[PDB]
Amino acid sequence: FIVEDDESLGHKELKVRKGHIAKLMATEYQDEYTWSSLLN
Amino acid sequence: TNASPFIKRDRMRRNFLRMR
Repeated sequence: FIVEDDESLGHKELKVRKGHIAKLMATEYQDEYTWSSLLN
Repeated sequence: TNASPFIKRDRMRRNFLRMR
């Protein structure tokens, strides 16, 4: 998991957020993200 | 505390169905 040191919200944070993993959940229960489509 | 001994998934799916 990548991390940017700087942050407008402050201290330090990993870049990925709740919305991305929500989209992953949606694509899994679709039954258009992939692992590669998160990599790009 | 709740301490999370067990978890749920499709309920949170439906929560995001209402969130989106």
